[PDB]
Amino acid sequence: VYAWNRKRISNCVADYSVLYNLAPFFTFKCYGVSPTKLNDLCFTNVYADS
Amino acid sequence: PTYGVGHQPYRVVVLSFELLHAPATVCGPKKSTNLVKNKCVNFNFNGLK
Amino acid sequence: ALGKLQDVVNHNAQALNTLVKQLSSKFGAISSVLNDIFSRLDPPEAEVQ
Repeated sequence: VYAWNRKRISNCVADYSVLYNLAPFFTFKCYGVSPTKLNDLCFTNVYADS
Repeated sequence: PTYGVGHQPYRVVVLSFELLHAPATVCGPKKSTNLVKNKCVNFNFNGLK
Repeated sequence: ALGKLQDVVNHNAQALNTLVKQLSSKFGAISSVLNDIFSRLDPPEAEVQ
């Protein structure tokens, strides 16, 4: 955590179903957007942290 | 694993976004179609519904 | 010489044009466009905004 990792996602098509419906992801809570509105929208400047 | 839950390691991933305020690149599973000229329609335009 | 009539006309133009400018105020919402609010939120919070 002190030396965490960041990733830049660019030039892809977003499909959250494969990840929403996977077993280990028992927690999916979002802030600025509804959890089920992801597939209805386009994105730019997408980054992730691990 | 001898520690109780609440001490087990939990993998955390957070996602950052900017909403529509730039040319969108990453998109969802929507399928495009040809536009129209001078006809009253409704559009999506990368999210501008 | 006839600034009174111009005053009436200008007062109306300003009064109505402020109205057009009012739509650019979030009022403490996510944004000033209803469509985005409906297209990014679930009914409970969307309705609240």
